[PDB]
Amino acid sequence: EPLESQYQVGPLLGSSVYSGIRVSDNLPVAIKHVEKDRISDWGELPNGTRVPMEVVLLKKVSSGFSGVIRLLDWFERPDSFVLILERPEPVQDLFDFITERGALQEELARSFFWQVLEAVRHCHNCGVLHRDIKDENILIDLNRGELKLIDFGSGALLKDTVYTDFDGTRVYSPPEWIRYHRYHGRSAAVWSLGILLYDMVCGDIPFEHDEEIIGGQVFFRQRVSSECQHLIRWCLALRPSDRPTFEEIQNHPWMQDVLLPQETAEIHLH
Amino acid sequence: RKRRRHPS
Ligand SMILES: NCCCNC(=O)c1ccc(-c2cccc3sc(C(=O)O)cc23)s1
Repeated sequence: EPLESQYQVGPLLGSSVYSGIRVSDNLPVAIKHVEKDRISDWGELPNGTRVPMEVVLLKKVSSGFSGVIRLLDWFERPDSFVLILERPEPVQDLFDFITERGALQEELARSFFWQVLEAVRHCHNCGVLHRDIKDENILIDLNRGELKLIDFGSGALLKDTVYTDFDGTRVYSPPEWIRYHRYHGRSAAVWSLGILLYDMVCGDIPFEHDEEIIGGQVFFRQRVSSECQHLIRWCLALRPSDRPTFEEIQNHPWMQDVLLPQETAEIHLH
Repeated sequence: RKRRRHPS
């Protein structure tokens, strides 16, 4: 069944991802093109079919929990792969949302961060490590108030052993990566979630340079509650083993009394 | 103090 018949292709979105529509029911989709010559990590499916790791990772997390953008279909071509993904509309990415709104109210940030935590727990439970958690890789469904993770292209199978490669965003990467070119998955994820939470409540990331990342100093440029400052500093512990678990984050006093997604939409997005 | 996207 050809790709060119099953889907109607619209204009670009970024990069190489196009707006599109599935003919069999006019579903909004996103159509992502990846050049074979640019892929580093290759997985195998049950079929044995050699595919990009991104396809392997997306299939493991696309089980129906809505906190991740689901892969609906994919196709191989001579020099490229084509991924069919879901497209919420209306949608805005968290980077653009924070750029326009500035620093978020703790209540909104609490809802957003909670949903990211549930989505990352989902990936971990499915054996997938994202490795590029940042505002740019989070979509907001503005009507539903639901956050969705995108871009598993820097991703990996979750292991308990050390990682020595990283193609994610340097300013969200942990001090142990900067210093020693080594990290563990969970502990690095919690560091990047510390950067993301700072980003939400202060209106930008805390660190631009290697020195700041390894420095172990977090200055708040914005009024932030003591409980929120405490959680951020805990996620941004220099020693990986000093960082909280996903459990400890979600049991943290700052994380209590979270809004439902619809409540979040009604109060803050509509 | 320019807020900007960062490549991966
Ligand atoms: N190949 C290297 C390029 C890496 N880029 C990616 O992985 C993606 C870019 C954005 C993706 C996306 C996915 C699904 C829906 C929507 S809507 C939307 C928007 O910005 O509005 C974007 C998306 S996925």
